[PDB]
Amino acid sequence: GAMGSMERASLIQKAKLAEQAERYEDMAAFMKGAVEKGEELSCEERNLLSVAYKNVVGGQRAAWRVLSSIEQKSNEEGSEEKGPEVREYREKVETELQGVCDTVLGLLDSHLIKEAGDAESRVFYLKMKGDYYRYLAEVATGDDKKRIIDSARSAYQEAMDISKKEMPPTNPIRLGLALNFSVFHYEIANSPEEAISLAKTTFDEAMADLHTLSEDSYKDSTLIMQLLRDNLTLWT
Amino acid sequence: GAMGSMERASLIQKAKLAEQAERYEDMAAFMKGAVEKGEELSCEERNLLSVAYKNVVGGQRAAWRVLSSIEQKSNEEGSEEKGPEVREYREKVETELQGVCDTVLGLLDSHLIKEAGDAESRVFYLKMKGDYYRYLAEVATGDDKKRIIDSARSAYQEAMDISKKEMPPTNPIRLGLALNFSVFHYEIANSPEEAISLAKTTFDEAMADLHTLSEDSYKDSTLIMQLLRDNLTLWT
Amino acid sequence: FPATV
Amino acid sequence: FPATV
Ligand SMILES: COc1ccc(C[C@H](C)CN)c2cc(C(=N)N)sc12
Ligand SMILES: COc1ccc(C[C@H](C)CN)c2cc(C(=N)N)sc12
Ligand SMILES: [Mg+2]
Ligand SMILES: [Mg+2]
Ligand SMILES: [Mg+2]
Ligand SMILES: [Mg+2]
Repeated sequence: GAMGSMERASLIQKAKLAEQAERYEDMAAFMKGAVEKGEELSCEERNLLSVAYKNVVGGQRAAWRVLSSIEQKSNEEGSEEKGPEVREYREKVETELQGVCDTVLGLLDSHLIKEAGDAESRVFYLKMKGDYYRYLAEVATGDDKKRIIDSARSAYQEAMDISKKEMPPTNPIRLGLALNFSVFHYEIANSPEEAISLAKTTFDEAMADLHTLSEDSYKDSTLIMQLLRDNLTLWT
Repeated sequence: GAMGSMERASLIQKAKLAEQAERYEDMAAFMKGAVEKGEELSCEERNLLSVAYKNVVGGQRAAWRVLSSIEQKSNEEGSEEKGPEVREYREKVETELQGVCDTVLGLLDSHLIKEAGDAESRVFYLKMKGDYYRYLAEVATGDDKKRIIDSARSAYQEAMDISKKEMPPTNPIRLGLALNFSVFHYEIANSPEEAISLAKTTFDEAMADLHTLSEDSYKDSTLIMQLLRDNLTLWT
Repeated sequence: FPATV
Repeated sequence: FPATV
């Protein structure tokens, strides 16, 4: 590991600096180094890890979608043959995206999830596992596509089961999990009705629990509730 | 060269795809590969090269400025000592930026400039040489700082001398060169009066030549004239 | 695209 | 920062 010689605290400090500089690849490398120190991650550290990789993979996904659109148009009827280059470059970006997902899933499997006992850590990591299998599913086409989809579903489901037993309905991790599992249902599993039902039930159960919260917790929870509503508006 | 096995035309095609996907590091790598084929670059190809590297180095410069600001505050009176990490990470970004500049300057010296005989290619490449020495100067502190500054000045000056003899005052390459040399004077050479004089004379001489242009050339030239005016407004 | 966090 | 192209 290229970060093996750097102190854990220095990796965390540099991850925060990289974030301020909008250097998300560096941020992710620093946080991978911090995970590989072998100690459990605090709440803030978990979110630094997720922010870094979400920004990296988000850029890869956006690029993949641009290239995939161009490739689809290059294969339509009447289009001029432009050679293998669009497919090759889409494949290059896809392979890099898959590599980032495999890296994140590898950190979760070695050994973040198995050491995560509290709901706030375990649900967070299982949500991440579902998210990164979902990103793999977005690009999957081979014999393993159904197994990739089911790996995402299985991780999200375990996270959901824990979250419903151990967290209040307004907990922002629980809300974000439900938001993302709902999107999985809509965009990956071809289950729009399940996506809409989950988003609506999550929103309504959170609404009923807002009265228990402080001002700052209310802001955290209502932010994610608005995303659930945004998706429901898009889908209905 | 990792691109040595790819056709020149395929590298150019992939550079254009990378641009559409906002994958500027890939774009720059493809265009470096195309340059290393050894053939001269067409006008469009020259601009693909410059767009790619400008976006890469621009992100590095923005990150360096964020980190340098944080470092300056970490050394002010009364600030809490936070260790070597801010300096180390600023140095890491700086070294990567210098590496990109050295790569671009290397392409210009081997062998783009020596084969560039027409004004539109030679002025373009000499402007680039001045630009990338200017980026080196922005971060320079050692024994070579004055020589780095003078290398930028010398390249810009040769480009200016050619541009004034061989190009109309509205030529967008000539305008952009003057814009950037003016910024060099203001921000690098501590010569604000020279910067203002150059921007004003360039603007006024272009204004007087607009009557000769088509609609599309007028739009190209007035876009850069507005940047000269923007800088003059900032500086006066 | 729909919102995720 | 000032404009460059
Ligand atoms: C739920 O996400 C967070 C919770 C709390 C913090 C703050 C920390 C406790 C001290 N202020 C935090 C920082 C983040 C970042 N740098 N992106 S995410 C995040
Ligand atoms: C002066 O800059 C350009 C001039 C002409 C083109 C277009 C080409 C001739 C066919 N349309 C061009 C494309 C660019 C890019 N992809 N960023 S820069 C640039
Ligand atoms: Mg230690
Ligand atoms: Mg259910
Ligand atoms: Mg060939
Ligand atoms: Mg002069």
